[PDB]
Amino acid sequence: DVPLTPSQFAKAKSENFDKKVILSNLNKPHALLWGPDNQIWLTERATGKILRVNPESGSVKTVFQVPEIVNDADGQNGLLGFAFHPDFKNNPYIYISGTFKNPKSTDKELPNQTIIRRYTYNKSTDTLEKPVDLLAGLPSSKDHQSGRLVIGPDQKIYYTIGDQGRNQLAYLFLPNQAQHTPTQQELNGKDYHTYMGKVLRLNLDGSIPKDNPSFNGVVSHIYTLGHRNPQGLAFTPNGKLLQSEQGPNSDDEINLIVKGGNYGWPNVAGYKDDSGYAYANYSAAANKSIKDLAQNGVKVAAGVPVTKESEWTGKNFVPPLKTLYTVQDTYNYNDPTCGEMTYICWPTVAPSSAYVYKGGKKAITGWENTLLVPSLKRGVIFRIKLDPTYSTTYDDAVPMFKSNNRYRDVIASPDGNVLYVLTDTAGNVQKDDGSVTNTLENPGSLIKFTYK
Amino acid sequence: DVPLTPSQFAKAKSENFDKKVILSNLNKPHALLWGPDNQIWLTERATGKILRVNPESGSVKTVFQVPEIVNDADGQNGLLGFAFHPDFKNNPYIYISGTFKNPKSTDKELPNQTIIRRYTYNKSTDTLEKPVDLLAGLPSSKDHQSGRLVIGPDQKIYYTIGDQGRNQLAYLFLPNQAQHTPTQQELNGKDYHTYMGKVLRLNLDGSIPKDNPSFNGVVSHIYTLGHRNPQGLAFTPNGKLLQSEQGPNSDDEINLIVKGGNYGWPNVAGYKDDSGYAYANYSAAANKSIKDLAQNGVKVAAGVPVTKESEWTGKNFVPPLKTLYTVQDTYNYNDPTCGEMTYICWPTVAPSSAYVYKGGKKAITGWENTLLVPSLKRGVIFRIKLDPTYSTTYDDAVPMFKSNNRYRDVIASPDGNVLYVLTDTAGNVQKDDGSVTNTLENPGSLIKFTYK
Ligand SMILES: O=C(O)c1cc(C(=O)O)c(-c2[nH]c(C(=O)O)cc2C(=O)O)c(C(=O)O)n1
Ligand SMILES: O=C(O)c1cc(C(=O)O)c(-c2[nH]c(C(=O)O)cc2C(=O)O)c(C(=O)O)n1
Ligand SMILES: [Ca+2]
Ligand SMILES: [Ca+2]
Ligand SMILES: [Ca+2]
Ligand SMILES: [Ca+2]
Ligand SMILES: [Ca+2]
Ligand SMILES: [Ca+2]
Ligand SMILES: [Li+]
Ligand SMILES: [Li+]
Repeated sequence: DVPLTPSQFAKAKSENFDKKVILSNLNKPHALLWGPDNQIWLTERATGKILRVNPESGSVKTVFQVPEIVNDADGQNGLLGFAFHPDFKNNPYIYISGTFKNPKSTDKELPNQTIIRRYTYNKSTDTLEKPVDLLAGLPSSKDHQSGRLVIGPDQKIYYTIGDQGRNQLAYLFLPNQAQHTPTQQELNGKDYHTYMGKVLRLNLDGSIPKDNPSFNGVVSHIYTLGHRNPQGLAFTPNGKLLQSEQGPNSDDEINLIVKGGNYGWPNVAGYKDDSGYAYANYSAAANKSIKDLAQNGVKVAAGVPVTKESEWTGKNFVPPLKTLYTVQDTYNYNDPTCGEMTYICWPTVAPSSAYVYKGGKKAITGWENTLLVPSLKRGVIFRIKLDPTYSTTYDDAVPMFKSNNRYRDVIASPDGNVLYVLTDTAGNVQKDDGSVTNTLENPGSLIKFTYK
Repeated sequence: DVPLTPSQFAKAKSENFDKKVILSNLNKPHALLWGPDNQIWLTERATGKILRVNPESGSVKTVFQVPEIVNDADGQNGLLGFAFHPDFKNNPYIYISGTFKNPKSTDKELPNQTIIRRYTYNKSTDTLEKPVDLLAGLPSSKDHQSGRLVIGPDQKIYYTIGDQGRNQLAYLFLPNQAQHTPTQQELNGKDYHTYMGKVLRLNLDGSIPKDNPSFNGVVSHIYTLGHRNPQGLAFTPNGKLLQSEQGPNSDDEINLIVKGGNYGWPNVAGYKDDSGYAYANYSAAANKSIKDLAQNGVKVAAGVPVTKESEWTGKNFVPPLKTLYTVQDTYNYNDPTCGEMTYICWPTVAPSSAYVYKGGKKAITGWENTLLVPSLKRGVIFRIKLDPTYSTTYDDAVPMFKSNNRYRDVIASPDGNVLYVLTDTAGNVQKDDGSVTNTLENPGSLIKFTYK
């Protein structure tokens, strides 16, 4: 899609909802879920706390704090995945992922791993216990961790794991592994370094499903590959798997996740269109003193090999359902009209989640078959319509709830007339006038929006 | 997708197949089908003949000649749709569409109508009889008739009817009706003027299915709207409906046809990307002497209103699964290489059909879940892989069978190792070196390609 302008974002104020801030100054609140007890459960990524919030009183209880979660103040690591077992009344399990020290690493510079872990909820003591590591030794870094964890209708865990930030910023010269897949020898050794930029599908005990797709002759936990930072993952009522993903300077994506698909990253951003992005592989640069011009690969410094999207030899490439947004090669990624933090005007929205709106007895008019996609950078939540079979999007991503907030997650109440949203505690967001602020209106908040 | 170069088309010679001409004396052969008698049935668009060819021996019989078919030598009209009833042994019906004079028209700029008609096949005399008009008074013109007629798994007729060529060439100043839908009064009066640029879904008697979608508050025969020239329509084994469509100077499309969808034409070519196309509505130019610069709306003469794709207020807009091809605004539609016909270098392929390859006992390796899309202008048949659920394309459209021929239709044998192709009698095609020829290697032929 074509970017919206600052004025188009500014007017999306959702006057048809009442806003009530339930809590603020949460410590990097990250995921929220409607609990089996009809309370709001949310995670604090930085502290590893799992909080249960009564939405009417805002009363909070720290149900559990995941011990030894590792979080860096300037990082996206910490407590990430969070899901309830779908049959919680008979299987009172919570599944998480998080960043933990990796004792198998003596290197003090990539010191952590990601672990997918199950806890058991004890209703008598109202806490979590009996941890079981389901899958350990997963990559970890400060960037592009993703970590959305959902349980599918097939009773498998689906887990997004980002590309770790390779090929940008602090990890510029590390080779991006989104396209790489494990050999059998690596699987035998539990060497999961290729589990970057993937959607994994795991049995509930963490084992590899025998019916997972094959990539390069090997079935692993990988379900799909070629992702950058896939923070959103949600099943539709008819069993399809929708996803949102953050692109680089362009081409955030809404994807339909299909078994064995290749979502193209880093070779392809968005559509395979050679439009506004090319793959500049800094790990293959002539030397490490080269600078990233940060022009999305369209213009690069000498010495970094660039591959057009159309030059990539890909297999099973799956294009996005929708890009937020796609631009042409003439696009100026250094456009100063937004101010001197030019990225704010980049044709992206930084989607942080993806939520399938299920309606209910108070369903919001017109919202059938919608996907809600919060935006960190634009301070909106997008509503994306699909057809009733969830086979295509209809029309464009409609912005809602414009504010100076980095929206991090969204759910709806069972009745469907109330949305609950998390916001980041700190960061930059685009103001109504298009410029950047790091003054967030509701830092680290749980907000409810009630349809009038 | 990004256009292939002439060199990339030239190399797609399919040396792994043996070519044999079965019939070489056909006049404007248009559709071909594998019939319920395991013979190949094909139509001749201008003569109205329906021929049956024995695939083993190549003997051919004219089964029927549809009387009073109207065809213009400079036109795409004539005998178009052609399908068998799916339970032919018990319901020996053939369904056609064709151009016939409209005695309710009293001028000869648009003197004809399209009629969807059923015939009963008489096996004892090997002919068609008992014509029944199922839907008459449909639009007709010389351009963009489409007319693919298939019977879906739901036992309904699906019929593509193009946009009649409005807003280009001889029909430049007629308002394109692809977005227009009938009022209840028009519909009740059998006024089908809005049945342009549509996929229709009809009951087998021509009536309106009670579960057809609604557009603008009216349930009509329209199933989808917003099409330009949808020449290909084919159901997949799991009941999805794939389509190919000719775009203007760009953005031929492979579409997934979803009930009630709006495929965007003429406001949107391909993706809603504002890239390489804009909608210049010549019918809205006050000055009817204005010239069409034929730069895809990106460059226009003074006096024609232009709407960007992103400026359209659309409902239920469904983007294509694949474009052949999309280019940026900097693209030069007058780039020399094709001579006085710079339009053969246009980033399109002119798809003429869409065929779901079903494999079989001798299925071609790697062709699982492919859609075969013949190209008129490039003299290739594209192979487009989809995932096993036919939810997305995988990778790119792979050209095959490069020759100086305008490929008009394709089917495969039941075992899957033979492809049968029709070629146009006349027209332009791109040569290996990228230039244009109107010397076709196999004018008006039925050809078979057998995997080696
Ligand atoms: O403008 C853009 O494209 C853009 C903007 C942001 C933004 O939010 O400011 C981000 C981002 N996402 C997270 C996150 O926690 O998900 C953190 C950051 C960050 O830059 O600090 C990204 C990206 O990571 O791709 N792209
Ligand atoms: O280069 C392009 O875009 C292009 C090329 C052709 C071509 O075949 O040469 C056509 C076309 N299609 C048919 C048909 O029978 O379907 C007839 C013609 C014609 O030009 O006479 C179209 C189009 O009608 O969009 N576009
Ligand atoms: Ca980004
Ligand atoms: Ca992608
Ligand atoms: Ca791209
Ligand atoms: Ca065309
Ligand atoms: Ca379209
Ligand atoms: Ca377009
Ligand atoms: Li590796
Ligand atoms: Li009308």
